[PDB]
Amino acid sequence: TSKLYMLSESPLSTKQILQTLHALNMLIRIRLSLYEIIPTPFQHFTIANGRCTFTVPNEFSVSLTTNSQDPKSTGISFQWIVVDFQFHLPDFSSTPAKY
Amino acid sequence: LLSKVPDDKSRFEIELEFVQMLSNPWYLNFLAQHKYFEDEAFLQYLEYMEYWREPEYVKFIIYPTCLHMLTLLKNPQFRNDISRADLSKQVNDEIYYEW
Amino acid sequence: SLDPEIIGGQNNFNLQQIFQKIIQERGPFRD
Amino acid sequence: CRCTQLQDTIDEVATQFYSSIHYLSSHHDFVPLPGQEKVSDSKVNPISAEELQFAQRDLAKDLVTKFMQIDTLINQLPGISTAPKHQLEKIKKLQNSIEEKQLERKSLESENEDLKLQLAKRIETFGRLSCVLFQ
Amino acid sequence: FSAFPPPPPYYKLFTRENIEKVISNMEKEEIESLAKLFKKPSCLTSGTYQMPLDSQDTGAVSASSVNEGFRADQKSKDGETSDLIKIPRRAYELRFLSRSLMLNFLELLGIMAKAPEQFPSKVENIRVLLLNLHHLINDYRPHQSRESLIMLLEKQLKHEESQVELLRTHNRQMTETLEKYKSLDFNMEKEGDVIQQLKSS
Repeated sequence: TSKLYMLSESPLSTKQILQTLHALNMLIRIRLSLYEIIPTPFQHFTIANGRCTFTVPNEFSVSLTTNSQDPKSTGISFQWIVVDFQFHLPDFSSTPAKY
Repeated sequence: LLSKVPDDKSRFEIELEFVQMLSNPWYLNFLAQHKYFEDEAFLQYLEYMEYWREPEYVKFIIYPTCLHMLTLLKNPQFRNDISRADLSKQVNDEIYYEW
Repeated sequence: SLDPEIIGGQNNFNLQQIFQKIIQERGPFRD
Repeated sequence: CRCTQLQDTIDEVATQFYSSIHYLSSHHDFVPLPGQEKVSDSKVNPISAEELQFAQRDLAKDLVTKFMQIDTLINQLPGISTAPKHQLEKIKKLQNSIEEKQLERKSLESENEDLKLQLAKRIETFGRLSCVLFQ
Repeated sequence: FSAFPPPPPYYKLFTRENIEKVISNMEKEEIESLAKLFKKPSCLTSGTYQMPLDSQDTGAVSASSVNEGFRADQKSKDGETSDLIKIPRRAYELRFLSRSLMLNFLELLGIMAKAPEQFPSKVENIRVLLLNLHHLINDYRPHQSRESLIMLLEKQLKHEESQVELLRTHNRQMTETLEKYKSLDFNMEKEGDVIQQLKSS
C-alpha cells in the first residue's frame, strides 16, 4: 500500500529524463531486434525520439502510422524472456487528433 | 482573524507530538473523515512539519513512521483513501507486520 | 570527536511512475 | 547479540522468582495436623501431594539450570576495554578507506558511462542499418 | 466512538493571503513580525523531558555495589580465591553478583517459610543485586554498539570495492567488445548503397 500510494519527489532531472529516453529507445531496439514477431508490413521501423514508429501507406489525408514504447517494469529485459509477448505502448498519428 | 496566541517552547514540544500523531494511521483516518485535508492551511502546516526532518530536530522525534507517513500524505488520492476504513486497516497491518 | 561518516543504506535492496511524472511535467508524451 | 541475550536471561530469572512462588501458593496446601483435612474445594483447586513435591523439585531444577546458563554466558563473555580509542581509530581508518575507494569508483564510473555512450551510438547505427538492408 | 485531539489552532491560522503578506514583508526588508516568529522553528538544546536528555543512572535509583574503569588498550584480570578463580575481572564481579543473588533468593524462600512478614528486607537485597547486574551489563554495551557499527561500515566498504572491481571488469569487456565491432561512420546511407553494389559484385 505504501508503494502503490507512494509518490516520488516532485523534481525530475530533465537531463535525466533525456537519458531515460535514450535508454528507452535503445531498449526498444534491443526488444525489437530480438522481439520474436514483426509483421512484414511493419518490417521498416524508426526508433524515434522517445518513440518507436511504424508507417504503412493509407488514405483519409494521412498514413497509417503508429508509435510504440512501453512502461511495464517487470518485463523491460524480461521482455526478452517473454519473446512471445510484451506490453507495448502506442501513440499513432492521423489527420484527426483528439480521437 | 483572531490574534495568534502561541508559545515558543510549547509549540515545538507540540509540533513534535503532532508529528508523532501523524505516525498513527487511525489518527490519519479520523483526520480525513473530519475533512481537515480540505483546508489549504493544513497542507502549508504540513510543509512546516518538514522542519522536523532536519537532523538536530529529527534527533528528538520518537516514532520514525510519521516521516514516512508525511511523504505518503503528499499524494491527495492517498488522503481520500485514508478516509477509507479498509485502506486504514491495510496501513495499520503493514506496520504491525514490519513490527 | 564528531567526524562525518558516509553511508548510503547499502543494506536495503519503475518506469510507470516515471511515465506518470513526465506526463505531469511536460503534459502529453507525443511532443 | 550475546550481551542482550544474557540480559534477557537475568530478566528470565526474576520472572522465574515470582512465577515460581505464585505457582506454589496457588496450588494445594491443606495440612490437617491432629484434625481431619477439609477443603473449600472450589476455591482450593487442590493438586496431588506427590504432584506438589514433583512440581517443586522441577521448579528448583529449572531455576538452578537458569543460573548455570547465566554463569556459562558470563564465561562466553569476552573482556573488552571500556575505552573506545582502538575502535574509534579503526572507524576512522575505514571511513578514509571507503572515501578514497569511492573517489576511484567515481572517476572510473564517469569514464565508464562515456564509453557506454560511444558503443551505444555504434549499436544504433548497426540496428537501423541491418533492419533496412535485410528488409 | 474513538477520538483523538485536533491539531494546533494555528494550523487554522494559515492562509496563502498571510503568506503573501509575509513575502511582501521580505520584499520590504507588528502583525508581520508575529507571523515570522510563528514561521521560525526555534529548536531547544536541553532540559525538558515529559509529554530525560541523557540515559538513566544506577546511583540515581538505589545504592551501587561496585565501581570500575579500564585503561585504553588494556584490561584487568586477577587471581582471587573463592573457587580459586583466575579469570577476567569484570566478568568475575558479575559471576559473583549472580551466585550471590542465587543465595539471597534461597534466603528469601527460608524467610517465607519461617517468618513471612520479614521479606521486605530480603527482596530489597534481591532488587539491588539485579539492578547492579544490569547497570554493569549496560557499561558493556557502548563498545558493542561501536563494534556493530564497525562491522556495518566494513560491509559498506566490501560492497564498494566489490562494486568498483565489477565495474572495472564491465568496462574492460565494453572496451574490447567495442573494439572488436568498431566500424564507426556517419552518413551511413552512402555505405548502405555501397554495400548493395558490393553485394551485387
